[PDB]
Amino acid sequence: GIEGNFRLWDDCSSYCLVYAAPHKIYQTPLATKEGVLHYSMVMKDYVGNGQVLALRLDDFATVFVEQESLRLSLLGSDGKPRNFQYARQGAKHWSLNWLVPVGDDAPTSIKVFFKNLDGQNNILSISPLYSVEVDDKTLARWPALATFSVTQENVTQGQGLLGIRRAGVSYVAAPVNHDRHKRWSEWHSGKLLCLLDPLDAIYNYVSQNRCSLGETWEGAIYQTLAGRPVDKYAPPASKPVISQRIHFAKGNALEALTSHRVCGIPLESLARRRKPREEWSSCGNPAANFVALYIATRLPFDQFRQVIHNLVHGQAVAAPDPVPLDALRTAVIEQPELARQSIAQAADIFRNYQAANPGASAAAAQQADVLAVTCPADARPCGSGASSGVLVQRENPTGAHFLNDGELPSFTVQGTQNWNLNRLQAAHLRLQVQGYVFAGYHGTSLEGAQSIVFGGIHNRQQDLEEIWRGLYVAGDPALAYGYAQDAEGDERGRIRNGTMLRVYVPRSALPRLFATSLPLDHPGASQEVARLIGHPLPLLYESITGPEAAGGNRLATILGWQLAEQAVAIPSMIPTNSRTVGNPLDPATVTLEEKQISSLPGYATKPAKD
Ligand SMILES: [Ca+2]
Repeated sequence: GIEGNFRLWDDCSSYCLVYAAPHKIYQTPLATKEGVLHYSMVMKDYVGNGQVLALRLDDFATVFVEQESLRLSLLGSDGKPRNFQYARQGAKHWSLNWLVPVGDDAPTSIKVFFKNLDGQNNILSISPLYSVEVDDKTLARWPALATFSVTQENVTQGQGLLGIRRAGVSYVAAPVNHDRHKRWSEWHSGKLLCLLDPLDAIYNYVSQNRCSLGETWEGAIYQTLAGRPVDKYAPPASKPVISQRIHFAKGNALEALTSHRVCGIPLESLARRRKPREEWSSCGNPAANFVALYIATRLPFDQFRQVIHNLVHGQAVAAPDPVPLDALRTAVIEQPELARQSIAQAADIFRNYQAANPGASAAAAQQADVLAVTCPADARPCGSGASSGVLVQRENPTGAHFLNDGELPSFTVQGTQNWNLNRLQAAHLRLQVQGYVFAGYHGTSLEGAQSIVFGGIHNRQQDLEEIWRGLYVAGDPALAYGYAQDAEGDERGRIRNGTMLRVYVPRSALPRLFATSLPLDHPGASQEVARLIGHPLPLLYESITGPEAAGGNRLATILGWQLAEQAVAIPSMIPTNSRTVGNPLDPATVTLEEKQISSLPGYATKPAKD
């Protein structure tokens, strides 16, 4: 047993029992290019007399062990204290983990998570990966100078005990080359677990979408450095919610998450770099800037579609102070579509925040944490019972995850770049193998495409009857092509060419892809479509395919947003053209090769069983 200082790797590699005393801090060393360290140990504590144990993680955190909760208490470079609580729910065992990045240009946040366990080392649940931004002094301190320590905060009768098993630290190397933007792109997502042999089982179990997708260092070697850490954990009984809780010191959470959605930038990439290295000139900074500027005018976020339009066309606006409004006007006129994309996303994020936090100000939203929930990519709604004080980011897959290692596509007025007919077929294979089917063509603006393909298909406000809300697609490219452009003209009235996208939905949704012969503008559409799906509109986890409004010689598919948010989109090879904007689709331009992969799903014409 340990009644003083110790050596964790030596003493607790298999088992050691700490006789926690108040008034005594039992300390240990933690000594052992680019990569991740995963410190791990399995705990069984005894705090039966209401003892509270305090485990100092070097200089950056403190874990408090109470009988019914594991509490983490953080200290970044901000100085201010941030506290969290994880419920044990009667569990007597638990794992303590934390992930430290090492490198010259590695991330500047450490992660800390607990797992509740049964007697037999089976996962019962997992905590959020609590992320904590730390200074360069703190980052330099690993792996060689860092220490761990155990103590009891309170004086009680009885004897506080902490039995540690299977203490260890494992390294995993960053991949060779890999553009830094991409290399660490999963540091702030659930997929971080995929870098970790013990836990790679869990993420794959939850999503099913596999760790195959993303920069998850497939070829990496999860290697031990010291002690004897647990090597593998079994998939739990029920599916756990994998989630990362991320903080923003600058109080720019809405700006950041908006950038993330609009531009498809890793939340990690929008955080302190060790080596500053503006390469976010094209999308990142503008989008964030729009949110800041919009906030400064105090305009309701729901009115934004109107507002942006007015500022584009020199129509008045209800702002008392003209200076912030003008700052916005200027930025809006320079990039009216990107302004429209940016504040659309921000609007959705903020609407959700208020649903979890009634009467909360944008200013408050800006200082909230982001809770990146990797959804159980199957059932229905992941984000559930928000911890109040978080912006909930639901992580489903994105088109970009299915693209080759080649130079990533981009959406110019000349057209889609680095996108040939080979990459589409190869990317179509992956989507098939991964259990998706083509649902239809989608036409969007250039900036709309970067949003959808890289940031993912996220719900946006729309000037649509609340009932008919959803992502619109179409079997016939002609119908989608109508919308492959800026939604409206700038101050000169110019409408740029856009981009043609291919939306794919998951195969497992096929029973829920309904079809009617009745026009969607027909009065009795709402009732008939409701009869087909089992509830009144709007559309949840189901699609609807029917005749477009008017005579309309084509079929329009509306994906419900819940389905849409699980849907994925890649670039079509059907080009738009800068000279012909406003014309119909010239069918010469649609290749046969792409036509052959665009067979449509077998729609259902009868309500599901009851
Ligand atoms: Ca692995």
